[PDB]
Amino acid sequence: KQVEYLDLDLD
Amino acid sequence: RWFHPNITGVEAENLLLTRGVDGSFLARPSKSNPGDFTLSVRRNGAVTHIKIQNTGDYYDLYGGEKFATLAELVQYYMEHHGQLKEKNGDVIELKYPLNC
Repeated sequence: KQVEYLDLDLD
Repeated sequence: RWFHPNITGVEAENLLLTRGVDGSFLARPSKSNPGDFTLSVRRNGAVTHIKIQNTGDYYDLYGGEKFATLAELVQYYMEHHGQLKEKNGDVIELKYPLNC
């Protein structure tokens, strides 16, 4: 039910 | 417009998969962080979800450029398709706002 979240590379 | 105040993460996936194309995206309230917002983006036929940090002093994606408003954050990433990368790395493009 709970959805997918990404690991971001932003800095 | 691109902001959907009344939908869940699952509902956001259903919308994008049925009414969107690859590159379609929307913003919605966050479940894990009540009071916050989250970007739901479609790419490669699947829906991905990006957390939006609201510190009270700015908006960002827990990293990267800082913004005064949610709308400007969205505007920026629509104009800079190469700026939002996962650490895979793969780019996540906010192309087409899915209107409410």
